Amino acid sequence: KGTIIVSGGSQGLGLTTVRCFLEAGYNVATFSRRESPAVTELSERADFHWQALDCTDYSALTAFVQQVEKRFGGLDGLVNNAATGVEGILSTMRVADIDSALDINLKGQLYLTKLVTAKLLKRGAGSVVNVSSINALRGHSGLTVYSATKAAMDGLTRSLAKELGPRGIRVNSVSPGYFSSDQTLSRIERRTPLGRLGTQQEVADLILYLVDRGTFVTGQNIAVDGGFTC
Amino acid sequence: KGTIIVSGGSQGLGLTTVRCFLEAGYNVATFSRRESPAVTELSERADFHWQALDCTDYSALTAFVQQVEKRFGGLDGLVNNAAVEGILSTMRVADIDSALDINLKGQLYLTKLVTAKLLKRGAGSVVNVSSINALRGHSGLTVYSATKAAMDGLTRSLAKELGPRGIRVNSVSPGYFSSDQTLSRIERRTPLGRLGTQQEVADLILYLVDRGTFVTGQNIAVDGGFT
Repeated sequence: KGTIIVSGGSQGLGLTTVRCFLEAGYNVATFSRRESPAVTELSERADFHWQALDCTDYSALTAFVQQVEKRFGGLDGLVNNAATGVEGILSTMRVADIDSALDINLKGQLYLTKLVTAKLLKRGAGSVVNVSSINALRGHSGLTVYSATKAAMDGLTRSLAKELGPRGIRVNSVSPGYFSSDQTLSRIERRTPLGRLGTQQEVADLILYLVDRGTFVTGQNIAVDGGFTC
Repeated sequence: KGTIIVSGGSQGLGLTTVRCFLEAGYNVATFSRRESPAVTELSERADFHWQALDCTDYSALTAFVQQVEKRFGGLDGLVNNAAVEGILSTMRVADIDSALDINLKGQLYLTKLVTAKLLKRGAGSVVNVSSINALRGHSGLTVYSATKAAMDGLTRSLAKELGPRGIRVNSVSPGYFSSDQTLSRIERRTPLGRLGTQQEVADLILYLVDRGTFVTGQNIAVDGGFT
């Protein structure tokens, strides 16, 4: 088994992904801007660890990665999940919102990836999963900048897979479609072949597979969107 | 008639693309960080404008797009061109930053400005020049591939957004082409077995701006069948 860092695990899909690595046998570390009732999990559910952190900061991520390595002695993988949304046509789009969007959604992820990748190269095995989006594959009006940042990570996946392959590390993307998280709903159900929203547990399941049993699979971008995109 | 802005077009593919648009009957406005000759073209082949400019400074792109819009009446298309080996574990945090700024935010800035001008006119054509690295995967081209593939996610998206206003948006992904070792592993790996020319890439670009009227949202490789 081993240890997995899941970025942005304090709520929503990240949290469901944390709660699924833990049941599966892995130690999990995670981080967010603010603490939620990860407080419960802090007591220990496969020994889990959580920290305040700002993902745009390199030396903070360095400390965090280091701590996670002291606490559990090892790293086996990374799930890049942390992303902030950006609705709005590019013409209404405030120039400063583009900058935050590149920093939160692309730069942090690349910083973390550089950090964890370093630890993965020591061990000589590991897997990375970048959680992306169907917007990175299809294109939706008003998600312009968000689509750029997601498709960027999907570009990183193919290239980084060629790079870390020879050192026994796999890298893949998971592109979730519409799932429930806390009445055009109808347009969605009708365009989805499976005719309903997905469940976080179904996305997390996909991720789990690609970390824990995806031995000859790398460079892939799999959509878990009830067929929405196909 | 018909004005195109082309990014970084003072040398290489940019510059080839520029001449190809002048020769085709378009007004072409371009920029770069530094001059180089081909200030020859200051006189104007088909009416030309060029200017030194830091593509990451939003004021500077604004002045450029305002001024050019005044010099030509309005804007019909944009060619996003402007453009780094190294493995992630060696890359310095600083090169991560400037690459993201130069190759990506610059491009978004310019896209935002020009797109507003294009909405005014009700028609037009954007072309993001990507790279076969945004499609396939090459080691040591991680951050470059990310920024290239970013501008393909944008294409698909902006196609959906600007489409109902008559602007079409497309990526061209060039493979290996002559640009001013004994790799022929690339000739063996290319069905046509020969590097491409800048003229060939620029030609597809011209087709997408000048006439592909029901083609949008695409990403086309000009790579000799390499991918």
